[PDB]
Amino acid sequence: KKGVSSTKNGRDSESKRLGAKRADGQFVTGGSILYRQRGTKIYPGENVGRGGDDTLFAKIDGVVKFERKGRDKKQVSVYAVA
Amino acid sequence: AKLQITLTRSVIGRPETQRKTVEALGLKKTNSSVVVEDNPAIRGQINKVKHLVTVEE
RNA sequence: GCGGUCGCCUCCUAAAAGGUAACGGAGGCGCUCAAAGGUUCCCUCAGAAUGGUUGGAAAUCAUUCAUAGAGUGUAAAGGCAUAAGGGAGCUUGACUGCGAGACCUACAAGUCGAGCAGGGUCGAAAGACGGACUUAGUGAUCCGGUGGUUCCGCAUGGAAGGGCCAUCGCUCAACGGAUAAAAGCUACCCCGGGGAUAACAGGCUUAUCUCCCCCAAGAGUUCACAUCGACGGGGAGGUU
RNA sequence: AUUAUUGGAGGUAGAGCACUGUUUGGACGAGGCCGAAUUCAGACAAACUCCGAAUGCCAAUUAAUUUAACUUGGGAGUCAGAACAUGGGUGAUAAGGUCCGUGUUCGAAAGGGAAACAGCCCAGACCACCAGCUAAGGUCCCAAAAUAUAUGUUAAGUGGAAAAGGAUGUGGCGUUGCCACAACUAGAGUCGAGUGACACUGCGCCGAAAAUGUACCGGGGCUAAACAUAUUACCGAAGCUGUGGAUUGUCCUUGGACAAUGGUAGGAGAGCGUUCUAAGGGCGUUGAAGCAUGAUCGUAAGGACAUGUGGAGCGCUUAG
RNA sequence: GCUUACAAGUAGUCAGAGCCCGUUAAUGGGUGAUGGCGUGCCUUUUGUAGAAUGAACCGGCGAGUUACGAUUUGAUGCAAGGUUAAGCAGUAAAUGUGGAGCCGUAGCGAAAGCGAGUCUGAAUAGGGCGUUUAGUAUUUGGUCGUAGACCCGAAACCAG
RNA sequence: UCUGGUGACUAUAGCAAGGAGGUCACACCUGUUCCCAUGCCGAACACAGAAGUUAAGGUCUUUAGCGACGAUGGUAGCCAACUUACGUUCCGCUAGAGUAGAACGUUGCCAGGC
Repeated sequence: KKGVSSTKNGRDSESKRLGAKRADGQFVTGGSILYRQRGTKIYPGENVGRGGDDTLFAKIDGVVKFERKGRDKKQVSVYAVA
Repeated sequence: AKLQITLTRSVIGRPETQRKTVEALGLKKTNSSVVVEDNPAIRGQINKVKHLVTVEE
């Protein structure tokens, strides 16, 4: 019944939909998106490139391949095979 | 090399996943049988939707 | 009702794809920078003690233990010794016209992109650059004002004026913005509705409330179990 | 769409102390009577990770089954949800509380069991029958089917409603040890036959007080008609089978089929009857329309035909 | 005519003696000693036997319509074409006559403009919308727009 | 086949001790006379030369004490499933981390004086 002492909270922001966008072993187009994330969780490998410090995209057609780089770091690649 | 499953239970009250598998085999209504060949992909289908049908021969 | 909030950014809840609520738990933004921007070189973190006017255990450069426990202009997470961290020269790409394809998504928006022409800075060069390590730092349309303004300018041509192209100013923070001109009281109140929603009684629940135990600390000079009853624990009742 | 073999993305349950923060102590340095930080063992974490499943998700251009799927247009309704079982937040590991996540049922679902009980268990009604086999739950009487068989457990009516505790309760699991222990006594000697702590138990006992009337086995009643197992037999639904018929959509390309037929808001299709008009052909004082009664005909809305009352109009076929 | 004074009842329905009947002639009709099963109807709801709303009973009356447009579907006529309006001589005959007009056969761009291509602009390059052409007149069904627009009902405002 | 040089592997590839050899080739070694240049001192950044040496590095061989990879047997957790009221328990699948016994002082790619 009594006007309460209110809440010093309540704020948040819209989610960005990060993660993988193309599956390993499937065929693509030149220029398609493969992953979206802050910082380089998965490095760009063969015939792929990093955009503006994110969006690892493909540069030529073919099939994608996820792989390990050194000991603890991964990478993505595309091969021309048809 | 030849099996014949038989629905001995109802498919009402279970999840949709099992409902699809039951129709995937060919079983329609209750107390129904279907003779098919024994394959590795058939044994795994009856293993998922178990305690509902009866395998023999 | 009073009070506090209303937009955008980061994390936890969120159950190893994405998405996911509450007046759930924590912090931030309404910028700043000619350099903290582009290019070519060059270098390297903490918590560690040495005994050095002086010492403020810490005012110094070393030296070695130094594994990122450091530093990033700004909160938080994800990243980085390619250093994305620390300096040095040169310069203005913080360029014009385009862009196959894809992510997100009710819609309006929003995000990334090989490469194609033109002109250039940097480097011997291969090459690299369409603003700051990444994600916040604004707000449609209408109207009004400015300049260049291969278009229509109406009986002909001039011609205020409209239109394409490029800028500028309010304030819409209740931040998808009712007309960018908006305070109260009804104990005389009136109509349309609702147990979708309060006051009385019923039902569920038992924090508090009233009992009953459990351990017994303490009170009786003896006798913790005559009696009182410290904290703590376990139940019952539905009469506050 | 599901399944079998394979590839990949990720950081939860659980673990762990290798970073961050927080702790308990034993030996550990840090004044002139008792300290910073550290060190060998360790402990805790929604905003701590050197680690890390099951399940789900995206691809597989891989076989076996199965029957959807996408694009454009016509027409919609919905924006108050609820309980049960799990995974969390919030509150008081309070609520038939409240907000999200994954399923099923109700909503829009009849039938059988839970004594009566939208959400719990079993199962999805096209219609006829005085046919048969089963599911959950059951078999002394009310009330369909065993007063069945074999083995144990239980003396409370436990079954047929709560806890910390308490104890010379106990059937099973191991001890421990006197060859004394029940009548000895220190606050020493015999005679004759079982004694106990402890440990895991399974079933009991006490803890247990409420207002109209026995008063939660549903009632009578039960020492098995209770509990834990085993095997059987039989009963039990509108589930399945047998026999005849109706509609579909298929199919084959004339009737055997193949399947299918709960339903609210809604979408689609085929029909019945009422008043008037047109054309053709009809009925009527030898009695029209209306009204009353009847044991008749069609899958439904409905349609004929006799008989009584009534005294002047009214049907049928095709179309509007 | 048949039935009823030991009985607990949404009044029915399934089975079933006895006592009377005799039809649209058929595995007929009326009455009901006993037995099993069973909490009306409409509205509004997560949920109603509800102690939530409405109706005493019976009869008569009482709620998606028409005019002009837009879009889509079926039907028919002609087909790169299709078709008329107001009129005028006529059974208020709705068949003749009437070619102002309307849609389609070619789009793209703010426009001037060019045209199977056009704008883009420094770009014929890459892209956007086009090109491969079936439509049209009347009528039938579905929905929508402007009118009161499915029907009934307010507190109140203004004029004389 | 030894060393020097390029390109694969999850530190099995290590830091912690040492052992022993040579300068064919990596090294310690001379200064600013020059190319470049430390806002700071040619130790890094450069030059001509090497009379002098093998410590160290460098390479093998030793230490499983120093740390990762860590095959089984279990077990927590979990997906179905039948029960009961769950902080459970039974029944089927997949079964971890940590703990051991271990492997453990890299397999090579392709060239140069041989």
